[PDB]
Amino acid sequence: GRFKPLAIKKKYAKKLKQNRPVPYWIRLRTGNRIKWNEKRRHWRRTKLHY
Amino acid sequence: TKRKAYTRPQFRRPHTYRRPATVKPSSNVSAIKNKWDAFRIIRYPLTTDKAMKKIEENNTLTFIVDSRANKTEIKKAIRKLYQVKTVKVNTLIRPDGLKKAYIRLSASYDALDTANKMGLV
Amino acid sequence: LKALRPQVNCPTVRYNMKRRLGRGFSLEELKAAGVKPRYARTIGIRVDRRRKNKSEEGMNINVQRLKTYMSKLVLFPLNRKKPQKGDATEEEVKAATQDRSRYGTAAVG
Amino acid sequence: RDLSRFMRWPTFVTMQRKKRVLQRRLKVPPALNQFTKVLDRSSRNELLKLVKKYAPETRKARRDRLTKVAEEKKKNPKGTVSTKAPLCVVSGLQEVTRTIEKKTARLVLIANNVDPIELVLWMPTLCRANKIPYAIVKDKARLGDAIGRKTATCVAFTDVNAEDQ
Amino acid sequence: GSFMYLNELWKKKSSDVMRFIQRVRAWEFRHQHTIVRLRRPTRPEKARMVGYKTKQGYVVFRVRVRRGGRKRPVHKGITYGKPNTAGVLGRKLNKNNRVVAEQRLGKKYGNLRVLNSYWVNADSTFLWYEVVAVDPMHRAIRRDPRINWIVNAVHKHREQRGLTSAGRKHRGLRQKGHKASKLRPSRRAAWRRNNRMVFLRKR
Amino acid sequence: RLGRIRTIRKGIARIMTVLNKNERENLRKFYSDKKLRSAKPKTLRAKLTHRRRLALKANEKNRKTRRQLRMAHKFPRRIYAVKV
RNA sequence: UCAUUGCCCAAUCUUUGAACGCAAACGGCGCAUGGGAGAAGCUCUCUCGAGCCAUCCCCGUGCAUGCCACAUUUCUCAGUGUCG
RNA sequence: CAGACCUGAGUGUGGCAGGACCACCCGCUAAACUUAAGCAUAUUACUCAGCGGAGGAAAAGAAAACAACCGUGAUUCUCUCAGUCAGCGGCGAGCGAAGAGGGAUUCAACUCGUUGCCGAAUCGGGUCUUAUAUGACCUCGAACUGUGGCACCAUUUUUGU
Repeated sequence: GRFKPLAIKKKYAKKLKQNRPVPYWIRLRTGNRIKWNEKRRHWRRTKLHY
Repeated sequence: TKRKAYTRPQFRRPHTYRRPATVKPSSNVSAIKNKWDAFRIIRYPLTTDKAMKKIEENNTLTFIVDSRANKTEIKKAIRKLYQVKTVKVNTLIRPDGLKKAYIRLSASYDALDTANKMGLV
Repeated sequence: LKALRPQVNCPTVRYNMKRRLGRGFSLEELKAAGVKPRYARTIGIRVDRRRKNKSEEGMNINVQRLKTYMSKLVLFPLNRKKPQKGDATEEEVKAATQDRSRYGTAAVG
Repeated sequence: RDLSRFMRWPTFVTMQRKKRVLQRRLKVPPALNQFTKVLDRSSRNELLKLVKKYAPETRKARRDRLTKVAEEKKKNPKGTVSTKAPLCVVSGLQEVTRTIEKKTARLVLIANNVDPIELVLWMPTLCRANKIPYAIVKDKARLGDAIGRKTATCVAFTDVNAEDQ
Repeated sequence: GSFMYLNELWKKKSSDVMRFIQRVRAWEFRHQHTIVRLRRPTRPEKARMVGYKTKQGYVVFRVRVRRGGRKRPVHKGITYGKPNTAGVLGRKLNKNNRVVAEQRLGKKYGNLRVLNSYWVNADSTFLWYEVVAVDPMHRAIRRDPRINWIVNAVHKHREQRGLTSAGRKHRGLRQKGHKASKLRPSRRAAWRRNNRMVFLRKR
Repeated sequence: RLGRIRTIRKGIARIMTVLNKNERENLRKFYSDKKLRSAKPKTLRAKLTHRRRLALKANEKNRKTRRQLRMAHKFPRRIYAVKV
């Protein structure tokens, strides 16, 4: 709807920052089993719902 | 001798005998933090194209500030912190998570100048 | 270790003919040897009550049991304080420590 | 106008008031009766005047004295050097029981206002049993006062001095 | 000891005299709120003999509990079931009223420990028990080395574990061996015992 | 990534840590003078289990009665020994 | 004096939370108290200036509820209970 | 003649409680499925579920026991008896124990209320001393009775008063 509380405001924010490629610089290190940014949220698939 | 008189058929209590308690040595807190403060208030400036434009036109700085901040507080802080006065502040927090303060610095000051007092580019 | 208790013949038909060193003691006996029960407890010899004590024999036997322990008494004194109280005995005599003890030695089953 | 005969109350008021009334209402046994024939305005009072002679007092008098006995007596190779015992009323529930039982207070003064009356109910009867003098006496409070307590529970004289007899 | 009188006197329940006493009490409660603190018992004799001994920490309560029995609550009183535990006023109620009472006191506050409690009265409606409850926080009490046992960890309640003698009554404790039996290791424990399994070390 | 700043902030931690340490203990001292109360707030007075905070203080627990005491005097039980 | 080493006593510990000033799909909103900061004002006329201080804002901490003891040696009351 | 006492308020003052956790415990409460080749009694099960509520374990615990002895002597627990000649039971299904013995573990045992307890409650709270008691003093909880003593085993029953 038009309006949507601060908490709510928080939930997207927190998520968005996670919804993108894992920090690559990390990836490079020694012994990095590291498949990918697993848990990334999306929208034309994955509405956050509610 | 002498009974009360009565204002309703039924009884009451009277509010009285209240006068100091002042429970607890209280106020606990040691060495008071005093909550928030300035190197923390203003987190890193915002500097987009829009900043670049805003700087010019209303004399305005866009800064990333502590999003909890109420406007006031910010106002107090900067003026003192930057030796200035600001004609006005529009703020918002984007879910970016940061409060952005659009501040017109007063004519007594120039946001670009002032920028490169900070040494802002 | 083991705390002196009486000897008894003990229950039943099936047990009519048998003796076991039973619970407790017999204050009466203990009396008969002479000994304050409270004190006896301090010595570490059991006491009882619910031994109602059905017959003579028991004393007889028991006093000897009692006695026997006592014969085999050491009793430690306290120094400075006089050995005296019961006439507690000989410091080196044991060796009180270690072989805990089983009371059966002082008075057998 | 004023509301009290047309008021309402909290129940606690209600209770006590109602309690008196209900207490008048039922037929009470003679056994329940035996409070009611209390001593007269004079008499009860007069006695209090005496009673105050036989009242009990501050912790101090015995202590102050103890301090005496100790100092003198217990040290010095003299024995029993103290003064005399005070002369106050014999009191106290339990005490009086024995007293009665030992048939030894002369006169017992029974309160008819006491928290379980049941606590004392057997007493006139008892007195009667011990064929001793017993009075149906008013109020705990005054009694309290001769002993300086908020109220006071049972009372008897073993003694006094003959002068007062 | 005056109680000796008191007690006997106290046995005279069934009489008019008492019934006066009773009656006043029967208006008094009947007038009165549900659970109340007392500045002293109304039955000291039991209280003192169930242990009351005059100082702080000892707290008195009078408590009102509906008497009667109870229904098995069921919505709309319908049981599907096989016949057996049936009836609206069926299962009769194993726990005792006193015990519930105490227990309800136990529930009633966030402190009190039932030291014990005795019935004082009952009417057509309510049972009254006068409950000797203790707080275990008074510094004198805590100081009190006689009672301080009361303080301890097992005493994070008591009454609902079934610790009054009465509670213990419904809890069944009798030492009469062949009338002591089963409950002696609780109800349950013994069940666990008695229906054990084949733990045979060897075979 | 003129990375050195982290440390500097971490230095900030250090003054700050200290500082309260001092203040805190400042406080503590000036609380006493009575065996109890308000000397010193709870936050000056250090948590220690529900139970641990509960507990029978030793005086009241070891300071049992004359009856026993006399008795204790009367029935001590230290060492005996037996064998023969 | 390494160690995002190790250990750990030493401390920090948001926002919550039984969760409690009140409240609540609101970072809402209060209430007592302390503390802070400051256009204006004021004052110092210090020339500036400075200070001082107000409207204004913020922070700290009380402040939920029950139960429990207590109060100066008494806290204030109430009541057809009750004293003469 | 005159003002209490008594109780119930309201403060203040100091605690407490909640909710956790909840393997095991401790209470409480409390199914049906099943089987009986049906099935209602029965069984399951005095189990499930539910609920209350503790601990480090809890629980139990010191005779209104057991016995029928040539006797036994808190509790617990274990082994045992005995799946029994105890026995319950459409008496069927199905069920069903105790005592003792052996044994582990234990020198485990304990209070008050009814006994003269009593030369200003011997108390407690507070206070203050003493470096704590103690000292001390109030408070005022407390003589509606806290102390001490004594506690049907004793005290010597009794009588040596």
